[PDB]
Amino acid sequence: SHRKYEAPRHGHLGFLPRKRAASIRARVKAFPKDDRSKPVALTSFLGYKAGMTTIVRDLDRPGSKFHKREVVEAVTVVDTPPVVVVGVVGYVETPRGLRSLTTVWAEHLSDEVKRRFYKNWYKSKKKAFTKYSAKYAQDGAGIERELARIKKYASVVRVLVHTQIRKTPLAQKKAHLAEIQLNGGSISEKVDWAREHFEKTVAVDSVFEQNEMIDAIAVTKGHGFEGVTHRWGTKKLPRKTHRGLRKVACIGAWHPAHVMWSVARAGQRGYHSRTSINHKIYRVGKGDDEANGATSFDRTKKTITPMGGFVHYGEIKNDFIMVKGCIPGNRKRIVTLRKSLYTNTSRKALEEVSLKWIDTASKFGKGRFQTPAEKHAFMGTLKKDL
Amino acid sequence: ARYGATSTNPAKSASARGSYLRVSFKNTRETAQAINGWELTKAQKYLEQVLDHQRAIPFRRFNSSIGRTAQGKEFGVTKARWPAKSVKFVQGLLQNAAANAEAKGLDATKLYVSHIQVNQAPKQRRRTYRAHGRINKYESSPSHIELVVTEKEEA
RNA sequence: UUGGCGGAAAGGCCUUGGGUGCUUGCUGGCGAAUUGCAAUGUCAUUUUGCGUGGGGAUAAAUCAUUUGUAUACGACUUAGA
RNA sequence: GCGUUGGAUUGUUCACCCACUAAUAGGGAACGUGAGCUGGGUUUAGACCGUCGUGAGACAGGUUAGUUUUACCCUACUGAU
RNA sequence: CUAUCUAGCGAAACCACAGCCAAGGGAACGGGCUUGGCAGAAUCAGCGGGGAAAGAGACCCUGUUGAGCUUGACUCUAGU
RNA sequence: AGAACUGGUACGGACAAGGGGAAUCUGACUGUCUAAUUAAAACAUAGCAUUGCGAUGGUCAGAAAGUGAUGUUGACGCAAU
RNA sequence: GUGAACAGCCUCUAGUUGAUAGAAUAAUGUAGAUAAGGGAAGUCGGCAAAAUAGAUCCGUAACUUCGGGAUAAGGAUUGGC
RNA sequence: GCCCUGAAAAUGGAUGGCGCUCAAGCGUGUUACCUAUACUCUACCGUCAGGGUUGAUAUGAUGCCCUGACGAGUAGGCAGGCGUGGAGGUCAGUGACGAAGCCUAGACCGUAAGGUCGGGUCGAACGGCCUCUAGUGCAGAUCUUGGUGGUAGUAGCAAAUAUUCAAAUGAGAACUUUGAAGACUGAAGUGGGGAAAGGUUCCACGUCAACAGCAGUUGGACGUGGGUUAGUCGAUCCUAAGA
RNA sequence: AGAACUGGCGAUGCGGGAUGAACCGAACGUAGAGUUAAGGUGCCGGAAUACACGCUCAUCAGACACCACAAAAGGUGUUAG
RNA sequence: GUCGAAUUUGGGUAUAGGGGCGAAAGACUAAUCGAACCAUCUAGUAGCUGGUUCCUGCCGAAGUUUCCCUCAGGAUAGCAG
RNA sequence: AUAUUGGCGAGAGACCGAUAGCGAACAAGUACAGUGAUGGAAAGAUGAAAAGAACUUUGAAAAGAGAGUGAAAAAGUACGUGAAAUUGUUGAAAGGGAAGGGCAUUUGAUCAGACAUGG
Ligand SMILES: [Mg+2]
Repeated sequence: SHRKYEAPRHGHLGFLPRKRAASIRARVKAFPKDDRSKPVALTSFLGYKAGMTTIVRDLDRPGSKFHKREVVEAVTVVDTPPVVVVGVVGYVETPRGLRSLTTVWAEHLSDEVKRRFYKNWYKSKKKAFTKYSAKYAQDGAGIERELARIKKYASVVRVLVHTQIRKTPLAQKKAHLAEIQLNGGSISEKVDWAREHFEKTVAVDSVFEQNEMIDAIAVTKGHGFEGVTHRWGTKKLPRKTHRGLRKVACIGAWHPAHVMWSVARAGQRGYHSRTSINHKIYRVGKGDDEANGATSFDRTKKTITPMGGFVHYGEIKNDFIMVKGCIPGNRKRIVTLRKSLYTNTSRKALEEVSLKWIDTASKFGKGRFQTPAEKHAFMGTLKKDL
Repeated sequence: ARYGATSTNPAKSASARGSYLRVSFKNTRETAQAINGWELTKAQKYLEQVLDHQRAIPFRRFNSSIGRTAQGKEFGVTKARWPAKSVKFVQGLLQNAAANAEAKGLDATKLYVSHIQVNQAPKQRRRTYRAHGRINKYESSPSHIELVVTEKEEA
């Protein structure tokens, strides 16, 4: 007979079922609208999240109390070493949706990728793409025909790329492989750009740039079987409740004589796919660079890796994307970094950023120094050394 | 003498019983079917690994609320167990069989378990003390086991 | 067998050249019964096993062990010649 | 489509006042919701009053103290093979 | 410490038959009926919506059914 | 009991161990009861008052009795409220 | 031994080491803990919990049956050498 | 007239559903067609009624035969039958060369209650017909007694701080014995004795089928034996409320 | 809630009204063949997407007795008068 | 809560069912108390509730009248065999 | 002459046939319960005869596999027959939220009645 007072329901019904994601590499369910009037380039990038740190920068926001003032912001540093092309895939518009028509692979497929097709790599004969490589022997034909098949039909073209996970601290040898939509001009130019990159390499600076807003697609940190209180933000029952209080009291009215799809129940928290949008890029680091974490303001040779390594991850020896704020996923987890589905003409989105300082103290405790230099300069000499 | 239905050559076949056995009828049942039809040595080698928690016994009938194991995959199943007391008895009977089959000059290597059936012995009854002055039964569900081993046909 | 065309599920379609069986377009020579006055008389294509003779190719997954980006148990993600 | 509140007094539903607020709308779902709680009121047996009765006792009159049991089944729902 | 998973051990409650809904009519709130929605083996941990879940109505009335108690009700009595 | 010195101002170092105050309703107080839902303000109590009785008696017991309680008592007592 | 102490805590003689066990560490529990800022806004109701607590010295209101009230309230001190 | 406004309710839903617009909607008319246990003709079952026929004339006179009509049924009445324990009579009945009983998606008869047969199992009795007789027929009674299921290999076997290494014995050792380590009760004791009570549980040897809600070689278990010594300890004597 | 006459249901299947004690049709031995009732004949579904003259367009049409309702009051919608 | 007394407790002894015992709750009187436990009278009575055991064939109802401490029941007349 | 659900000795039954008949067909007023008075069960059947399974072999044993006894172990001191619930195994079959039933037929399995006409 009508709830006594009114309050909004606990939780978002759009994010159901709260199950564990079908895979640990979160699917990319849309790419940007293809403008065929501009160069061929990747529309998303693979990468491994490494950790977070802090930035200092002047804000450029006219009319704000913090315009022309320093602000400190959290950033996450996702470890993105260059990816490698090994295939193209053509999709044909049907009245039942996009369909993969064919796929052509590269002559040579690396061990990192090859392993992705094996459960038990070590005790296998590694016969992965052996007979398929023979298709390249007949000077063209087999391969050439299918490239032509894509050019003729095929409404959209995707490339198969994969991570060089070896260039990365991770114990995992098996590499992550994914399709990526080619958004540069002409279906023909697409497959050609694709063919001219087989076995070769694409890096993030050819995909993303400073102050670019990018979305982030990842499976959310797992937490196992959750009670109703934390899974749904439900009010706790009073201390005097017999047999428990981390519940909900009324799982339903008498009629319908059924528990309904919409009330809160205990079960899996975490490990959910999430496409989080609109994270402004704050740095496109270079791997060779020894001043990753340096600034035109803070002019010392230091790498983006904090003292002690990124905790539970290790060092950043490759190019990296530094994005504002936080991002779905935990450290070590594969992340797709997709560029935007729309042209945010905002103001927040238009602000060009210059970092003033990048934090690099140990995240493994209350870090007090930025560099080995600084720690020595401050502490003087110790019983060890010299 | 007088086993259950047997459609086997009695002269290529030796057999073994075990009556009023204090093992779980349900559990013994489940492990007996688990080898029902095996080559005797395969059976013996597998019932050993079951004692090792290296393989398992698929629970198919008497089996609800039983936990799940990765070891059931082999038999296209999900709930399975490692019922020692039953593996053990079934082995003693398997071993007696092999014995009698030897005294029959039956070839060891042609032997397979052509028949094996376990059903219920009379209940053995114990009391349990329940709240509020009450008393309930606390019973054993003992077993009869009987198997036969047989010489495989050559074509 | 010569050229093409077909991706909406194209798995089909047009086309070149001869070869071969038939040809009721037309003119001949034979046969049919007794299956007894109807009942029972064209064999269709699925699968699956075996039998041959030719061409062809020469793997993995699971248990166990291992990781902790995962986990109530299964499951998930790693690694091992 | 989306919100519809924080409090003082009362077991209260209702009511009343303070206060904030975009707004503090009205109803249903076995007067939703007790193997979900709580047990303040009503609704056993203790006891104190007033009224009534000769008395035993009585009075939607006041007062105070008064045990809130079971899911392991099926289905539904949450998640998992 | 449990719950959980394993070895051993091993109960009870309850059970017409059973177990997906919506509407209809219906003993005026169906798991079964009618008309529709639909519907795919075998299962694990949880859960408290439903099974008007489980465990000869004490409320109320009826009986030419009681009992405890009271009294210038009927009929008596120990005693005095 | 006093004094000096000493420590990351700590020392009833664990253990052991009263929260306090202003009031209203109510029972004087300690004590008692519904073993297994009521410990209370209910029962008791000291205190106050009343009643009966001088033994051939008061109150009570027994079917009856050469029967019995108070009574190994006597009004500063026994009995009843 | 500590200490006011037959308290709590540790020990000697003596007696036990017996109450199915293994592997994990989800939810929800039962039992034991802690929480920034606010401080009863929670609730029928401060239910539950939290705060006080030994000892020495100082200090101590109304009221009162003069006995109490009273550890009233409120303070300072406490090791070691 | 039809159509529109007036026309607001709580799970998602109902001209029965789909769907239907010169209808598959509303008014009217005309044909054809679909279909009940009803109507018409016929076979058969039964019930009732009317009638013929034992004249010598083989087996049914309560019989054969002819004709007409009729058939719903709770509570309830009557009728004709089916089956059971035992009784008189009779088939000079069946039977160890297999009685009775039981089992049998084998067979035959009856509308049915039921009857008959085959096969298998079994092992000592039993049946048909005419009559007699009743402790004579079950699905129910929260029926009685006994037996068995699903639940279910499930709830559960979590209070009392805590166990570990090795050796011996043994078919078998987390659980027995010895050794070591780690701990506990902490004298208001998990220490040393007694009183009610029990009655051999005491001790030895052997021993594990049941019992000690895991286990067992261990035991307050099982089997076989052994053991309790008084002038001074008690009773006994005394009196107590009382009897 | 209570009477009147009759017919029903109760005690009764069957066809129709989707559904349904009581409405419509029709009451019942076992069957064959024909014909019908009430009700139907786009498809579900057996049977004319039959014939004929009109009416109706509803951003809330309508669609069949009992029966699963609708009113006072309105329209320069369209038809006939 | 109380914890040196209206204290707690052993054994013995007394009181026994319309009786005991009660600092009084209808409490306690061997898990039994607004009348214990045991056996018999006793198969207590029930206008009330529940069950009432084989087949087929025929016929086939009533809930109305009158009287009743009569209204959940009988007698009476009707319907029925 | 009359009474006799006690006692002693007998002769019988259209009685009951082990859930029946006395509570007891048996070491039954027993075992057991209750302070007590009292209450009070369950429980019969190997075979003619133990001839109750020598011996061999696998096992720690219990037993099992052979062998042997017996008319039969389809009688093994769990012992006549050995129903049903419920159960294991084998074999056939079916199974999109119950199963079961009715009329009809397809398919599969099974079972029938036939009987006599010159060589
Ligand atoms: Mg009242």
